[PDB]
Amino acid sequence: GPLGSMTQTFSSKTEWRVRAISAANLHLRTNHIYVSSDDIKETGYTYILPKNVLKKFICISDLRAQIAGYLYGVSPPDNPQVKEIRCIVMVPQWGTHQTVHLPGQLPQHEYLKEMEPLGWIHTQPNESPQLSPQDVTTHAKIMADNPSWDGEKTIIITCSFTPGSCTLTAYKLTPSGYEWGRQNTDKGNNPKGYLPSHYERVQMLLSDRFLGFFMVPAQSSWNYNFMGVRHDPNMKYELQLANPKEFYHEVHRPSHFLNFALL
Amino acid sequence: LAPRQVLDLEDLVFTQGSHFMANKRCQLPDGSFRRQRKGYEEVHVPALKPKPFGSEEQLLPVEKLPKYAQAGFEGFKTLNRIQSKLYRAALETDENLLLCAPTGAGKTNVALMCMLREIGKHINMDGTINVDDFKIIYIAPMRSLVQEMVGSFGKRLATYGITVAELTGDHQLCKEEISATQIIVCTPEKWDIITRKGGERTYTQLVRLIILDEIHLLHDDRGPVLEALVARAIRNIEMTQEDVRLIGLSATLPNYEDVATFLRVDPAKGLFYFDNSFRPVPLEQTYVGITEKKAIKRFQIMNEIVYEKIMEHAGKNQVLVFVHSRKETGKTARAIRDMCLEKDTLGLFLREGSASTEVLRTEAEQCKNLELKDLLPYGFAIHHAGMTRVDRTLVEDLFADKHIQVLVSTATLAWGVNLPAHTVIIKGTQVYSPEKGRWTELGALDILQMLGRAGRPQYDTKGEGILITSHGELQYYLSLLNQQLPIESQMVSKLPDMLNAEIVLGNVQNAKDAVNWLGYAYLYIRMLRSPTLYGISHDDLKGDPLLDQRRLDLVHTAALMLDKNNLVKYDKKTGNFQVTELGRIASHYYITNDTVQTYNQLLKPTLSEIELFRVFSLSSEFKNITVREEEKLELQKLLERVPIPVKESIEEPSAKINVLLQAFISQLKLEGFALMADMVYVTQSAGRLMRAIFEIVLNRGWAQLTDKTLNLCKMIDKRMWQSMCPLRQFRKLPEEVVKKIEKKNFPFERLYDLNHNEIGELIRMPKMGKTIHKYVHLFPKLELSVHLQPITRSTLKVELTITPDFQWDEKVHGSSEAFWILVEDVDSEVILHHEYFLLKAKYAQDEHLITFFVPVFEPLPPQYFIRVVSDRWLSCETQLPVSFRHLILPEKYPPPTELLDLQPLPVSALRNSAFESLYQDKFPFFNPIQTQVFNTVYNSDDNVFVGAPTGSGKTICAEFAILRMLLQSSEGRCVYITPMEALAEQVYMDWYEKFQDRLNKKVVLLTGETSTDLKLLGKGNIIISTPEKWDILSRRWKQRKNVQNINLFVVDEVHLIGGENGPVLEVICSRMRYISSQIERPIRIVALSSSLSNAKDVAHWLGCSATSTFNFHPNVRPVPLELHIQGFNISHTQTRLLSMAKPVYHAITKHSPKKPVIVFVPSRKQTRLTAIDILTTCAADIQRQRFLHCTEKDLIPYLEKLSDSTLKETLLNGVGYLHEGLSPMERRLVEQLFSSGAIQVVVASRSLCWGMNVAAHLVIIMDTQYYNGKIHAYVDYPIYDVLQMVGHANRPLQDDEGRCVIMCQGSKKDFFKKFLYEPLPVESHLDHCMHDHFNAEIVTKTIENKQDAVDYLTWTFLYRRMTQNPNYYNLQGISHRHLSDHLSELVEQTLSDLEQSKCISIEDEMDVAPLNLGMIAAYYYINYTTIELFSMSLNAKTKVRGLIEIISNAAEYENIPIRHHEDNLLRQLAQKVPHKLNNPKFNDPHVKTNLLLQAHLSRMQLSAELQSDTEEILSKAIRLIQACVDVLSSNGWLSPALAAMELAQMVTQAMWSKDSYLKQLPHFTSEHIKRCTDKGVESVFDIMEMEDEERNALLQLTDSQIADVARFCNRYPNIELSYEVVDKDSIRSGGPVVVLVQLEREEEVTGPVIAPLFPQKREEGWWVVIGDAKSNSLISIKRLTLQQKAKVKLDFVAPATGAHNYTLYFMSDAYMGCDQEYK
Ligand SMILES: CONS(=O)(=O)c1ccccc1
Repeated sequence: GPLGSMTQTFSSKTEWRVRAISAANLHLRTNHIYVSSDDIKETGYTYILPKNVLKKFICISDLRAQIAGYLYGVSPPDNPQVKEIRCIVMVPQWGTHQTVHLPGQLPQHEYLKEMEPLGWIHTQPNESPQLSPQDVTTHAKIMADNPSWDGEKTIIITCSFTPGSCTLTAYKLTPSGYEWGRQNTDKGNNPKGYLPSHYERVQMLLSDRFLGFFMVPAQSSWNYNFMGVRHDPNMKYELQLANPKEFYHEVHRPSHFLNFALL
Repeated sequence: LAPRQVLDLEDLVFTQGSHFMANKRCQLPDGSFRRQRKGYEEVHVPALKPKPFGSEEQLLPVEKLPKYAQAGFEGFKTLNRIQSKLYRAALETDENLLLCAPTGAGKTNVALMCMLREIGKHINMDGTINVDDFKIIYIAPMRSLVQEMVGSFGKRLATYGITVAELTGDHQLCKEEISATQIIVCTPEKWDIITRKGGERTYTQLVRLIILDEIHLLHDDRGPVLEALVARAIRNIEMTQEDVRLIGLSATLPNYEDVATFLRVDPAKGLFYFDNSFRPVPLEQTYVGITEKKAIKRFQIMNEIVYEKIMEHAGKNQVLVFVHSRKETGKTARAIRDMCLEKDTLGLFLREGSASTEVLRTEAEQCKNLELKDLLPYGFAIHHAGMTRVDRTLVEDLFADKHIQVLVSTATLAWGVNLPAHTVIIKGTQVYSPEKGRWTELGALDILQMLGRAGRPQYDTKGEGILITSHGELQYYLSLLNQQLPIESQMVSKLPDMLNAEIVLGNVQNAKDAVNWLGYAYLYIRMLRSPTLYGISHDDLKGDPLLDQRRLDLVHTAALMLDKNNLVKYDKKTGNFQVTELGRIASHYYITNDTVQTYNQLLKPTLSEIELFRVFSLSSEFKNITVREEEKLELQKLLERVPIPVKESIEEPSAKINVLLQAFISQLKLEGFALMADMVYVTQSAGRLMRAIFEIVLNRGWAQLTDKTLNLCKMIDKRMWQSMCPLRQFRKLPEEVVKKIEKKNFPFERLYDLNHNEIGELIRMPKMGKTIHKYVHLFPKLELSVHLQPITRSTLKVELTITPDFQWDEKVHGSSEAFWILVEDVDSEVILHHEYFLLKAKYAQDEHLITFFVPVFEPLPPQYFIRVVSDRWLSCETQLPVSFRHLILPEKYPPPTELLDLQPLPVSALRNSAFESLYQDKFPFFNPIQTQVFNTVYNSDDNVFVGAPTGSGKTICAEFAILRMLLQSSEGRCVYITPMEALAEQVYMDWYEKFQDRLNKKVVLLTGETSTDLKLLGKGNIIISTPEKWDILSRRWKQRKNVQNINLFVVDEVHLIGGENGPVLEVICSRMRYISSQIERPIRIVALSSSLSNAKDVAHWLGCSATSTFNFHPNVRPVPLELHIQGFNISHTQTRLLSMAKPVYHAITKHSPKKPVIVFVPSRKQTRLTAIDILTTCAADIQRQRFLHCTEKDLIPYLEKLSDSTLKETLLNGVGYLHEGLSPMERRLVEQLFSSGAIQVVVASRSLCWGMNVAAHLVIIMDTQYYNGKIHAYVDYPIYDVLQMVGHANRPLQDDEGRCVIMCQGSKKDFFKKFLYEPLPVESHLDHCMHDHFNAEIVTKTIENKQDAVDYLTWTFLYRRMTQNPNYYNLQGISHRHLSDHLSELVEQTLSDLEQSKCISIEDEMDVAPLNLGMIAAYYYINYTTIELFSMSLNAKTKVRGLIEIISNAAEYENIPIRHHEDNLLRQLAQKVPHKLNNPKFNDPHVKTNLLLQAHLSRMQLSAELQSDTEEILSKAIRLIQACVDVLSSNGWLSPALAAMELAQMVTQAMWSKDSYLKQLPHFTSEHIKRCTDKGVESVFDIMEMEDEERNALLQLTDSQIADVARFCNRYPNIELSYEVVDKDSIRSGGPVVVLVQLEREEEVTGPVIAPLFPQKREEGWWVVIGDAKSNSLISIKRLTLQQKAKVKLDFVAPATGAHNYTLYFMSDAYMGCDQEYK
């Protein structure tokens, strides 16, 4: 029993430093991107995701806090059943390991007016055999508020951090999934009514034959995970044609750079 | 030499640096003695006696100095002792000197004398100094010394008008400070890093004198920098055989004789050694060596010692106490004063009642500093580098006024202020060395300087210096201070780094160069004299007496180290060294070689800030830094908070370094003394280390890391993170308001859309809303926009417009602001293009246009980005997305015309023996292309296009059409255009032979002179012209029948329509088409071209049907071309050229070991350097003279005809060179030697690539950029030049192939592959050059309204290309209404400009008419802006010399990219000429001729390549003059017109109005003029009216020379004049005044003007000018060309009846002296 023989002093070892070190290694995974093809029958639309924007999306992300982008695209001139993803849009957001928080307002920019919305992509820490109930709820609420999101055409792509790699899987809602998700108020992991038949897998392919681009906010950056207080479901934003900054870029965590200045 | 050994350099290093003590014993002056005390020993050394003025060495009075140098001793009566002994050597000779004397003895005044000698070398006869002829470098070891020397030298020399200055650490903008300064004062390191960088016409060629102050720094760890400077200077000297004087100033220490050898000082002439008895004040020395080892007891022992010494001087002498930490000054002064209070001795310093107390008491109340507060009233003071300036001046003025009694200070005082003291105490000799990471002894230079402050030169009879140190160091300090510590070399450590710097410069290219270089090192001299000291046995030395082998071993070792670290590629067998880009960066940024190896190993495009900080922290500059236990808690506190995470533990040094940098950027205060000094060291290094990293990753194209590292450079410089308000960078803005702005998170960008009011309200501080608004709009900001101009489907041209969008203010922007333009790919990952952009103050409100090329591909990528980012301001960037969604790409180009495999065509196919005789001796068969096109050319009248590579024999294709013309029409006229005058001359020779000699037709070459060119056109069957000479003629085609009655129009090199002078070629071709459509007897057109991808558009524009369009691609060249494009990854030009030197030789031996070779190089200088370097390489191949194929004796008669000796040597070894600076005779001789196979290699400057008459088997193009001195930037070779160079690799009669190696910067390689292996796309640029042509067409009534102007445009190549490649011309579609709108817009713009300029009128906004001013511009072929300027400046009383100034300022004159150093020569020309010129500005391309005209006129001088320059200027002068005449004549003025006419005469004969007419006669001079004045003859007619014998006697001239005089006299104009006033009585007021003048020559001469100093051949022009000088009024004027007899009318109105007496003038434009006057 040492009140005095053995005294020790606590020394902060803060969480985000370790995660910043980890996020600096994300580029290694962009060489090991897998798409699951466990779906069958080939009936719905086929989605083609250009590798350049997917690699960038991975590189700007975090191992533990999900990030999301909005998907915009069109069909090739003569194959209406193929959807080419041409743009990812990053909007102000924050996330946990289980969900992302986006504004209510969807991207508006003239430069996107010739594309159709195709849904959204998000990262998550681990693979999962099923589409999470949070994703179903989020997608269903977006669709309920935005009739431009066609339930037969908008998808969720999940980007799961597997060993030294990323695994992509794409899903869409079913009618019953829309109806359950739009009324679901239980944010937990096992909300009542949630069913495996609330979604289904959809065919997705990676491509090197064309390039997508990004749009990002016009006056902020997209990452608010260090300033959630400044983030609001009702916030509004404009967009610009530019590429997104990585998760731990200085413009995302300016309080680390003003507070260190006090020793 | 083969058996080399690898040495351990670290085992040869003297680890103690300047503390190394080579002497084993120290002898002390007589009367020294050693006292013992508890725990320490004292040694006392008495003051010395001065040597008693032996040798009757009188003090030299300033009177007996040379008069130019006395001014430098204004306010002195005599010299002092040392300068009197040094006067003759310093002031009366140029001998290199070494002066050893005790510090303070006067050495700097001797350096002053050397500077005066140099300045004397540059006296004008007006007494001024040509301050631009020379630089002097004064190297001083310490920065504070640099500053004090700038001040005192500047004051001593200001009377000379000379500028002394130091150099800023910023040099990428402030290198104009070198240009402005005559005396540069800097540290060794600064001059080393500046001269490591080899540039273009830098000022190191002006260096005549280098002074190395405190040269005993050789013994310091810094000493190798001096060795590098001296070895570099001496080797440069011998390289260039221009002498440079070296002066060394040294303390008196052993080995001075070896220092003198090192400086090339002749010991009998330039070595002077004054021992310590020459100290200005004798010095009693006390050394105190403490034996105590326990730190605690040792420190109190030291404080008791200093108190006892203080007590010995209290109230009798001031004491200066030197300590080694700014904090120690206060702590020590406090220890002393506390001991004085406790011992009650403070009264001895500050006496009560004395006036000194009374003086101190004032600022003893005031007290600006805190420690100064606690200490100043007691009589104590501190002084150091954390204090203010006026605090330091307070201390200085108080001490010097004998008021302060005890001043504690640091070394900075000793170096930077001239403050001596009776007693000096050095309190300890230990100092903390961050770079060594530990405590060491003070350096010797510091110790010498501090003790040199002991004793004040007039007050004290002696000084007393007291040094307190540890006992074991006594013998060192005793040795240092009594002339016995020997000066050694520290170079072995630094050898790899120093060797790399010389490899990077090209001074050392192999191991033997390196042995030679090491032979000039101080190390080598010391190795020779004390071998065992340097690790060499005495028997090693006897077996190797010049240490050739040992130097080889050292060089081998260092080179292997450099090669292991990838700075150099070292070939062990040949000893050769290949430079690399990473080696260049190491040298130019002063980085050690291990560091750049670490960077090369760890830098990756994917690095984040975390790893970038870690990389920086591993630099080897920090390898001695450790983490001390006592530092670990504070460091941990900083680590757990740093904003950039650190991965490694605080056990490792790299984490401490990282954290220290980050703490510096955040401006944290640290507590540990070691941590603070370590931070200083780390961050002083960080700026240049991080700029090196930046240059590396930028040139690799790594977009994200380029951004992060440029940002980190800026955060280190500004000491803040990105996140902070960029307004912090305005130091004047008070921090509080910026903190308030930061607290609010809103974007800084929002501030732009606010005003004073809203700005005051947003931060809730209205009082500042105005000044904030000011600073917001001083923040640098640029608006961007692009014009995308597709070249092909895979290459895009971008024109970026940069518009400044901020208010300039010199107080925050200086004189320039630098930016990086980065063009980045879709992902912002690769930098596709980048460049430096400098916004100068003078252009701060102007838009700037930048053009560059990027690659593109299909399917088009979404977008690129253009970022323009400040090089210095944080968060100062604009990024423009460049979307391609609406890019219209041109159609993929069609396949070529297939080369059919036909029977080669015998010459007999001409079916004409006379025709066949032109070729049947040359060859038996025509080549495949000639064979394919022959039927169409020779047997049809169809318009023909032949596209094919240079060297395909297209000229013969045109000859076929000419021969058809000759069979159709006995007097056929073929006009033949080529774009380059040198080509025109060659074609003139060849075709004069073929068509005049063997065919008896008339071949003529247009000259540029209208009437004679009209005569040539009339009589010629073949008329050869460049484009402008045909433009001016064919403008007047409605009145020139010989222009319409052209049978054949051939245009050669028509692909140049797409280049710089393409518009005029397009215009004349379009005109010939329009004429042919208007005269219904069509003009056959044949167009010849390099292979064109869009040939069908040229053909269609020129009326060539597709079966008559031969569009061949490069692989059809009849002599196959083997083209190799070799990329060189070095971004610095001189270094890249260095890396090319050996590949040039290897390309010769691989591709053309026996057959002739042309090497094209970027500049005149490089031609000689590359010839020499090739010779050097083949000598080291033991293959010297392999390029010489005739025998030397067969070559000597040639060699004598040359003035260039170097050219004679190289030619003797089989290598020639050609550059613009060679007399035409020399050039012809070299070309003859080359073509006759006598010499195998010729090196030619790029600018000759169009006028060479040689061809080779192999062409090497060594680099593809050249330096434009006008804009001070490198410019890429036009693709047209490169194609023409490649074309020289072509010998159809002799080679089975041609070979060409292009060596280019790596980032150019893809471009050349696209535009040499494939046919070339060309565009029009007529839309940028429309005004003069519109104006001409309005004058000749081809354009009479705006509809005519659109119709006119439809005949152009511009018009066709607008539908093929609309975005190139800024159309957004090809619809006919798009076309019509675009053309209308262009037409309205052009006609509006011409109307504003008063060249044309516009009525009812539709109809255009020419104004007389437009008619003049068109008639004389002068740019409309020039003639507008003429219409402005001219008046009724402009002076002649003003005319010269006007004419020099004209769009016509932009021709000089060579000389800025002759600006001073022109400054003195201004005095030599009687031109009272106004506005003495200087250095413009137009300002040359402002007086370079007069340089021609007076016959003043013939000088250099400027000769060629003058010949172009004079070419345009007459027209310009005549325009002025015309202007004046139209206004009505009588006098200034005649002035202009006589100036025409002046330019022709090169004389002036007041000068003598006799200056016109050949073989005359001034003595003949005064003799003819003595006889009384002043006219040419006078000389004609003399007897032949008396004529021959008066002139004192040769027979043939008076025959020259006679020919001039028999073409001199002697014209009989007569006039008649038609109906002279019947003249009514209001009617006509028809005056008639008949003129008759006396012998109807038929030669042109005799005008040897005027280039072109001139016909004689005359003006019949009737006016009245009564009021400067001209009433009628007519120009005339007189042949034998001419009858001239003149019309005039008679206003009112009255006095009617008028003056008739007859004025020549050519001769001076025939100007008549009749009534
Ligand atoms: C250090 O060498 N560089 S320099 O001082 O500018 C020099 C130029 C020419 C001759 C001698 C020295």
